[PDB]
Amino acid sequence: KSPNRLVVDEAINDDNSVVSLHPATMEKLQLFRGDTILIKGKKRKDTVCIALADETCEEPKIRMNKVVRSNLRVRLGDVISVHQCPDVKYGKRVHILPVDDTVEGVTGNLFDAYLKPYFLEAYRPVRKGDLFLVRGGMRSVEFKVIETDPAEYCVVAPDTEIFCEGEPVKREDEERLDDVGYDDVGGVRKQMAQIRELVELPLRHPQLFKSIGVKPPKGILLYGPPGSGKTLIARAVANETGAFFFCINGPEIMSKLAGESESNLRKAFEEAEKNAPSIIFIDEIDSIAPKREKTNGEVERRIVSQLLTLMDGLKSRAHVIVMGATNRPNSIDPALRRFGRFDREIDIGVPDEIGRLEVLRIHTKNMKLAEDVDLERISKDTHGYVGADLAALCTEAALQCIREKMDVDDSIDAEILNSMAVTNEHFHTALGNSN
Amino acid sequence: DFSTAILERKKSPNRLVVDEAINDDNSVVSLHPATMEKLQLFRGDTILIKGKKRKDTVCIALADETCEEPKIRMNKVVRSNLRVRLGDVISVHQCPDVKYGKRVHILPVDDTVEGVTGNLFDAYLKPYFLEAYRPVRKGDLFLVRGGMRSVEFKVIETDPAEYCVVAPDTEIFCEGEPVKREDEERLDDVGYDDVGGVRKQMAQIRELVELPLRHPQLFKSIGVKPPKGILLYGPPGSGKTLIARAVANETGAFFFCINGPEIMSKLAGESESNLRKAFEEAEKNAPSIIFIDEIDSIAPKREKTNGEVERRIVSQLLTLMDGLKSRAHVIVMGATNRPNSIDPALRRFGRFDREIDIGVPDEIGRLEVLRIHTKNMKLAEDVDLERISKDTHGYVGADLAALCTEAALQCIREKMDVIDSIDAEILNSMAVTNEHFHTALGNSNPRETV
Amino acid sequence: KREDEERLDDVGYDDVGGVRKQMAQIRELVELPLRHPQLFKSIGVKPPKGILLYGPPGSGKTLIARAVANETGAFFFCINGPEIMSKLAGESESNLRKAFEEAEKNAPSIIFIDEIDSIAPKREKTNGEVERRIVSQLLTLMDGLKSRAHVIVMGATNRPNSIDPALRRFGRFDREIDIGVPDEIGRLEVLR
Amino acid sequence: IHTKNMKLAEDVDLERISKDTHGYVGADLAALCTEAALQCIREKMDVIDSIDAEILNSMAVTNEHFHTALGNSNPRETV
Ligand SMILES: Nc1ncnc2c1ncn2[C@@H]1O[C@H](COP(=O)(O)OP(=O)(O)O)[C@@H](O)[C@H]1O
Ligand SMILES: Nc1ncnc2c1ncn2[C@@H]1O[C@H](COP(=O)(O)OP(=O)(O)O)[C@@H](O)[C@H]1O
Ligand SMILES: Nc1ncnc2c1ncn2[C@@H]1O[C@H](COP(=O)(O)OP(=O)(O)O)[C@@H](O)[C@H]1O
Repeated sequence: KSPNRLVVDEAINDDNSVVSLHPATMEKLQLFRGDTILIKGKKRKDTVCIALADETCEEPKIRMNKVVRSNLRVRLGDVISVHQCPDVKYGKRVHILPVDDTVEGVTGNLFDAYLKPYFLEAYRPVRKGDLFLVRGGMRSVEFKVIETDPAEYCVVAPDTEIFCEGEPVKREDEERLDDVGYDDVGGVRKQMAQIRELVELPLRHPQLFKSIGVKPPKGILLYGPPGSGKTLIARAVANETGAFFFCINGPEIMSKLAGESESNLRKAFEEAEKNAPSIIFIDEIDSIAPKREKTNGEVERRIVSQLLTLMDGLKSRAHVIVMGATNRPNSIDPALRRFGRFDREIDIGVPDEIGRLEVLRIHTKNMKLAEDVDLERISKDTHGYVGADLAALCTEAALQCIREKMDVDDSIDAEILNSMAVTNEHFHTALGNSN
Repeated sequence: DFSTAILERKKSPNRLVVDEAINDDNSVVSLHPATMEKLQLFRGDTILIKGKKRKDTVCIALADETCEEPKIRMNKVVRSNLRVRLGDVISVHQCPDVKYGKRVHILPVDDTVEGVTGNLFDAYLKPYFLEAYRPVRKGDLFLVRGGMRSVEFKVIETDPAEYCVVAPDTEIFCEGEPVKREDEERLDDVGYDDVGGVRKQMAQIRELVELPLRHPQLFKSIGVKPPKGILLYGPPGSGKTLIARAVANETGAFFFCINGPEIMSKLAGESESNLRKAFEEAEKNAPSIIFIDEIDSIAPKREKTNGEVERRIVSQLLTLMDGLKSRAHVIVMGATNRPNSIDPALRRFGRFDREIDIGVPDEIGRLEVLRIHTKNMKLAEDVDLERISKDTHGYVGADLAALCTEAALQCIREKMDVIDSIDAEILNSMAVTNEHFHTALGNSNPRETV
Repeated sequence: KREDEERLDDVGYDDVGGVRKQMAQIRELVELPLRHPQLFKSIGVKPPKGILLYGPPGSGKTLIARAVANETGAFFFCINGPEIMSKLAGESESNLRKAFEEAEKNAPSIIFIDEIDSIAPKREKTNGEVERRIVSQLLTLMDGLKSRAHVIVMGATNRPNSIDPALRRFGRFDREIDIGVPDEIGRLEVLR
Repeated sequence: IHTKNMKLAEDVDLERISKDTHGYVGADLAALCTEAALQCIREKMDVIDSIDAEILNSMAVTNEHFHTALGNSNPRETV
């Protein structure tokens, strides 16, 4: 099968049209830099991308963003086959329409706001049926390639007509491109790699441990202050693995009646086993299962014990990974840290200057920023900030930009939103109104 | 415009509606002779059909005067191999490059071969392809019947590549560990072809459910609110649960099953919490079908309610039905063998508006049911399913289904002595005789007045 | 002292008289699922689960059940109508579940529900709220039981017409055996 | 009342329907209109996908659609 069969790895550069390969691999497959290649994925889907040389890319691997991955019906770690296509001719005309659930509330023409600066002197390969994401104007719009001339695939050149007449397309059997991924979690590089190593094998290759006599981890405890991205990391891991995501919420369980909280707790574990490979995320795990001395309620002790037995009763053959999250690790019941329950513990602290800059880049993706904007300087100033603190600073600087730039019905055009830039003055005003 | 001309010309005689097959063959699709004349296709010709999720298959096209001009008759296997359902639109295309197979690699699906032993080729694939010249496409899944069960197989590879016709000179490779099921439902799942003796009742249910469940966005433009609740009536074992599962599978609707005793077995308050959560899940995963089995266990008449918390559950069901909107895309199906014991408040407009009576099957209807539960069975020439239907007067669907399973066991005991454990090639060879059906009739436990 | 061998005085088919035809019927239904349980894994045929034994008190319904279990080597769990109904509210259903759970764990098994009319009587004869909760618990336990579990449930009652009709449904108590009063020949067998 | 937003054919006789629908209440008659409306949607419109306003406003419910709705309906006064 080798060498055309390669392993799917993360992209350094987020471009919907570019895939990165090792220069020795491209030499073996006789592909030059800038050449358009045809990649074949799962569910009989395929796409066309620009192949680029990368020394940091592993020889048997391929670097590609979430858009390329979704268009190939693959996930990180899966295998695709790269093929060369000489039929790649420039586009005469392409029919592109948006996805209705990504244009809710959006007004004006989407060509001048999104598609025009997207394809401009980029010479993007385009294949019929593909879906791509364009960022700008405080949001991101998903677009489907309805038709291409010449048929099946073409390169969108400056002489290519981009036809956009028609009602937005409805979503079909393919997940949102705006869904949480590893590219949306910043400042936790080491912690993310640790979690990924523990979960990727049991969730991506569950049948593998049927042959091996090794039982993998079940429970993971995420530690860290509120808004440090514990919920985010869990959703990111579940989306990136294709694992079924069930979310248990500490207060949600504890708000229910006596007996109803237990019934909900067992039904949550039951559903995860049924839809496995799964990830059970217990948010605010200290609401349920706190220390024996701290809580004195009779039915409360019954819930802590219910959680422990549900963890014990869970088998490695069930293919369910339970993720607990708390900002109070020392308030949590020590019986949960037992072997067979929450064996491993990951501490997601406060992000450093570098980590904060990463987080700031994430929540400015769909935002037009001025040259006067220094995200490096903001990260230098925002010392005690967590992921949510930095995310809130961006949203505040965004709505400060909306008020300051726009005056005078309430539905604002996409072309106008995409043009307004957030300044250093908007970020300074947001910093002053934040603690 | 260019792309506008493409989309508006999607009214070509090459675009047809998916209808049911009269003859159950995984390789044959039926079309109207005037449609094949328009599409320049001859009887016996192999055609390429393209469906949904960029999936396609190759079938033998056959002329049928009973087939509608804008429709196409295809079985559940062909339907699934195209990622389509009855009522959907596919496009038929000319297939002139179908060369005979050099070699095909075929493997079964694990969940269909649980407990099965011996060579699957001599038992299933060999009589399946024999002088049939079956078109075969890579990635396809098909069903083979015999030996008291049905095995699902996957087409792993074809030579020549992608598609070929399995001829007598084609090598069939079927060795290795069974494949694991991935993103595809079981071909043995209950469908309209598994429900017999209720032709008129099935057509009625289908008309009421197919539009709201297959085209839910259609009633957003139209100001017409469709039915929500349907009451199925009929004696125990008349296929009420079956019809519900068949309708849900055939529509792709999410199937949530509420069971009368299951709800009533729970504590006070737990039964209503479960009842709410059932309706909530259906709305979340809609288009959905809520099936309330033994609806008379929950919601009986106010006279028959001899409990305080019991009347609280009847009222909970009524408000859940009232609280359900057309915009939710959920159809509630209730089933009872005691229509007169059910609370009359359920029959109100906005709750259970329509009622379908699934009675006892007649001679014709019983023969249909007998054909269904002998699908995976080898029958002798001495067997006369027409004569069994003539005798089994007053038998419901379950009574006839039990008669087949008993005649099947009577055949296992009578023909097989000491094996231990049976393998597929021996199970596929043993035939159920008229003597086995006579013995099953002698030990059976099965009325209609004006 | 006894070691790894059952009592030779244990009840067997040779201890049940006057029910020749009924015994042969029960034996045909139970022997294949209980003696060859792995056989129905290859065959796509699902065998019977529930059997209702009918007959006056002291006609050997409990005896037939113990005889069948001993002769097959099946694990015998005995549920007693009054024993379940003597327990508190909630304790009766917990016991009822645990009985079905133990039988599945130690399968091939035979659950024998004696005086099945004490539990699960007709909906008219149920003059209690928690009583109707037990009838419903039994029906769902029968429905929740799979063929793959290798458990056969045997119910016994002297009042077949007082029993809830929902038990006779396909998937619960599919087959019914009437063990009447023995005739001259049958009585001589019992006397021997 | 329940044909207000519906295009009706000249072949439609609401006077004759009222003559036949003896023992029908308000809801029974309202359901007969909605059923005749759906019977018209299925019979007139083939494959669209989703219908637009100018085409919906043009399709007329016929006496045949009301006859078909009457045939599948589920509807007494003594001294
Ligand atoms: N590392 C991070 N990178 C990006 N966004 C972050 C990060 N940490 C927190 N956020 C954002 O802050 C918000 C609140 O954090 P959340 O997901 O609830 O985690 P936690 O459980 O630690 O509070 C979310 O919208 C999340 O996207
Ligand atoms: N109309 C029928 N056609 C074919 N098989 C039937 C039919 N009715 C019943 N059966 C068979 O007998 C069984 C009877 O169970 P069920 O569908 O629950 O009946 P009901 O819900 O009417 O009590 C079904 O599972 C099916 O295998
Ligand atoms: N058919 C029979 N043959 C022999 N002894 C019998 C028979 N029926 C009853 N007996 C004896 O009388 C007793 C009656 O009890 P039992 O088996 O519980 O009857 P049932 O369950 O029908 O009420 C048995 O323990 C057994 O010793």
